[PDB]
Amino acid sequence: MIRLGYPCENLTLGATTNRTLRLAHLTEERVREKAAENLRDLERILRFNADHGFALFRIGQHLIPFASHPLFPYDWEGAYEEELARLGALARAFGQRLSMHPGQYVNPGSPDPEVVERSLAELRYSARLLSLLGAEDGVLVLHLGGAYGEKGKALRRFVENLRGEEEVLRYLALANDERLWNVEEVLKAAEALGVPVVVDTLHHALNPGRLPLEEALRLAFPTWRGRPKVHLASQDPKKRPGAHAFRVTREDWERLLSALPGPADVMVEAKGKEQGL
Ligand SMILES: [Mn+2]
Repeated sequence: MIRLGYPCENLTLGATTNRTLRLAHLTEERVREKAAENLRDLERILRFNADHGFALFRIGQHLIPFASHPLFPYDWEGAYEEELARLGALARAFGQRLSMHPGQYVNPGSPDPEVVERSLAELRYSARLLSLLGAEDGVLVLHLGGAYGEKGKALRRFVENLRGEEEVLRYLALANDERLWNVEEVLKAAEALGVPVVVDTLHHALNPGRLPLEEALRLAFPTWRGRPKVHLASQDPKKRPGAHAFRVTREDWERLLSALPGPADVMVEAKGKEQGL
């Protein structure tokens, strides 16, 4: 019924795919060694996953640090395509489903054309990565971002700025957030782009609209060609709304298992990573 994943890094291993460096500082030799370390860790994680009933993994945005920066000092595709092909072969052989989640500052709906172009650059880098790994069912998950002023107009820019981007749209899926965009609203944008919807259970609890969870899932699921993807997290009882708990509580698991209208791939977003169950 369920396949599990966790994002970016692994705690028992001390493996992470998300090492970066300060911009100061972005020179070929510095980035090469950070990428190398990241890529080595991607393998340790895939291999670990194969032996631990994990089928899903989110690669960190920083896999190749600053890979979409206008001053990235070399051809990272040329540099890493062979090793990325190799890591992708392992993933497939291991039945692993890879995904990526661009940062808070990735917003193609921004009024600022300079923030749009840099956002599309991060997205294009991310999608190319998935292609270099040969991840057919790879997903690229995106929140709809700030309603700068107000939404609707922000939504329209978002759709226009993404509709040309073929390679990104091959992987793109959209997620609901705790603030501006509920599932209903996201379904509308996704349908406009012809991409699927990732329901984020904690965000949905925080910002439900008028759909109950079971209702949000039952609408979101048909949007997937393959098997639908879900985000599961629990509210940290001491921290601000939306902040992720170290471990998904048993109640939150059951609320999700009850609401499922079919099989799903669940990405567990807990601070505890592979221990977050
Ligand atoms: Mn969240």
